[PDB]
This record gives sequence, C-alpha cells and structure tokens, in this order.
Amino acid sequence: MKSHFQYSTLENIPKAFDILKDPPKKLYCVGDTKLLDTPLKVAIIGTRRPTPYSKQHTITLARELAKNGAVIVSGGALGVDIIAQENALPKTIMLSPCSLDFIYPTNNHKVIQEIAQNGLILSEYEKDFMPIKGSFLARNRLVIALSDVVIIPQADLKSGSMSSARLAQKYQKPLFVLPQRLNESDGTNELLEKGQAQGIFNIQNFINTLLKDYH
Amino acid sequence: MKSHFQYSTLENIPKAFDILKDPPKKLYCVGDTKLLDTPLKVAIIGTRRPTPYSKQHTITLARELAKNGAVIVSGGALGVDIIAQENALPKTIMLSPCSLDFIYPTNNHKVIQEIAQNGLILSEYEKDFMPIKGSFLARNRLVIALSDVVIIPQADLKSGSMSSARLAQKYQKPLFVLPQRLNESDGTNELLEKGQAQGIFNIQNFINTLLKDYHL
Repeated sequence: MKSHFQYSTLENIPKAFDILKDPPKKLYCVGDTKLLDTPLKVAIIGTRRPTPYSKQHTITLARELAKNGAVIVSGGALGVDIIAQENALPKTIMLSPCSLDFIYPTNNHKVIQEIAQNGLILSEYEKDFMPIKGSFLARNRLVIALSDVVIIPQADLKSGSMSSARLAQKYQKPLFVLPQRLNESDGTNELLEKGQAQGIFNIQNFINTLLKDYH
Repeated sequence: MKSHFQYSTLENIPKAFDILKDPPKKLYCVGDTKLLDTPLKVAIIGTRRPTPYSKQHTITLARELAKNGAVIVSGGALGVDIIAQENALPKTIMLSPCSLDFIYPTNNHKVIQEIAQNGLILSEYEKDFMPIKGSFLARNRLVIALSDVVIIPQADLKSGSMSSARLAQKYQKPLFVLPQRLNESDGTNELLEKGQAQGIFNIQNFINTLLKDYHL
C-alpha cells in the first residue's frame, strides 16, 4: 500500500536519541517537524486488542494531554497506539516500522494519513522497505527514547509492550499503567507487582501532576 | 432475631487490643476461643454489594488463607464480610455489633450460626443489646486491632470500610486491596493513590508471601 507521501530528511536527529546504545544514523520525516521541540512527550503504547475500558481512558489521556500541549508519540499499531494517536491530533508523533513511502499497518491508513498531514511521522528507513521482526523492535526503542514518559494502558505478558517496558526501565523513562482487574492485563499487572511501574489511580491527578512537572 | 446461642465471657482480653485507645473491658464469646491463639489473623472487610469480580477473589483469599492455617476476621455484614467468613470456615472470627443473644443481619443467620458452631464470635455487649449506628463503628475497631493484616477487596468512598482503613493506618496494620478499574471502587483506589495501601497484583504470590512472613 503506497502512501503517496512526499517525504524529506530531517536535519538534526533530536537530542533525545543520544541515550541510545545504537542511535539512528539518519531519520526521514513527513509533516510538522516542530513537534520535536516540545516540552512534554508522552508515549502511549499497548495491546492490539484493548477492552472498551482501556480504550475509553486511552482516549481521555491522549486528548487531555494533547489539549494541554503534550505531544503523543507511538508506532501507529492497531489498538492502543492508533487510538491514542488519533485522539491527540494534531499534537502527535508516529515512529514508523517501515519506510515513509509505505503505510503500515494498512488497516490504519485513514489515521496515518491524517498524522502525516497534521502531525509527524518518522522512519529510520529510506524507501521501499517493509517491516520484519527486528524492525518493529527497532522502531520501538525510538518511541521509548524520544518520549519523556511512557503510558501502557493495557498489555499481556511476553508482548511487544513488555519489550518496551524493559526499554523504559534501562532508559530511565517513568512507566505508567492503567489499573486493571486481575487476569485482564497481566503485562501491566506484573509491572505493578514488581514496582517497575506506577499506577494511574486518578486521570485528573495523573495528568495535572505531569503537566505541573513540565508545563 | 434471637440467636439461641449459649454464650460465655472470655477469660482474657487478647493482647492485640492493648493498642486500642479504649480497649474493651469485657468480651463475650461463643464458639472456639483457641482461634485467638493463632500466628496469623487476616481481616477481610468491604462493601455490602461486591461485583462478581470482587466476590471471586474475596473467595479465593478467604479459602486459600484459611486452608493454610490463617484465621479470617470480619464483621458478619452483607457482601464482602459474610462471603469471606463463609469461605474461611471453620477458621474465622466474627466481631458482632450486637450482643450474642441476637443475630444481625438476620439474612446472614445461616452462616453466622455455622460460625457460632465451628468458628468464634465475640461481642462487647453482654445482652439485650441490638445494633445502633455506633456499635457498628465500635465493632470495626475491634476487627482491625485484633488482625495482623487488613484486606479490603472493594469499597466506595465515605464508607465504613474507609473509617476502618484509617484505623488500620492509625494502628499500623499493613493494608491491602484488590486491583480495581477506575471509577469502580473509589475508596480502595484512593488508598492506592495516597500510598496508604498496597495492591494485590498476584493472589498466589500475595498469599505465599503472607504465609511465609508469619512462618506457616
């Protein structure tokens, strides 16, 4: 699926990538590259199949933060990713697991089009490049490193969101998860039992605290 | 409603009550007083109207703890209390808000009767004393001071579970809650919010850890 994206290259790889053990040598971009300068970047990632409960609060989170000047970052994946990005428009950055001439995943072509138009997409791949196992993971570390804080509304064990969790750990990014009933979001509950993550027990409080610390 | 319980007076006020500001000077008992002499006592208290979700883990906790020699302590009220006490039998202790010649609430008379037979019921009140707004609260202090740990599976704000939660804090009893969605039980989520309580994110781990800390 061709995007028909007229995309350039980004002058300077942002400072945030410096922390990487294997930084990206070059980045391609489409849309507003001035979202890269913002005070607060929040990564919102998670399962491809969120419950109406997870979805509902992801929307609230993405919207509220975006409304108050935060920028949402994700991978455009089905589920939490795309839900969070679409509801943060225009203040949202996507890290693509494929080159900017393609659209992945194809099911989200609609929102990805709006992001390229109103937000920002970045790729570590020049052109005619499609996703393979290792390219998702590599895209992932970019989302985690670019962001100040990581929210994972819902996730299972041994998932990509757990990979990312481990990344948020070693890159000292604060990890936040939505409270979930036992057995409904194992991944996020394990992060909670291990103190590897902080719970969001009040949306208004979690967001206001976060704005105050940057703002 | 008469209980028709034959009951007595406890020989010794348990030491756990000395931490109270206003310890009870006499306690009345029916059932098995040797349940007072156990290593570990867990209060399980909460809303009268639990979700199937909260009921199911309340059940697992009461049963798995009782199975392994813990004693479950509660107040015999509708919902969480009675669910926990029924599932812990015979290892359960109830603190009654009325004298032991009465049964309250009447609808729990079946499980309360089983507790009188195989568990232990205690009361601050000698006889001819039916529950009043204040005997419920007085009874709550006895629940928290007797226990070593406190579990509140689910609860709303402005509730009795909440006045008890303060008591746990005031009396330094580690306080635990079930994971609950936003806007579902605001009392227990407020306790997580304010760092006043610890969440139970793995039932089996919570239980094994609890049993090992008390050498069971």
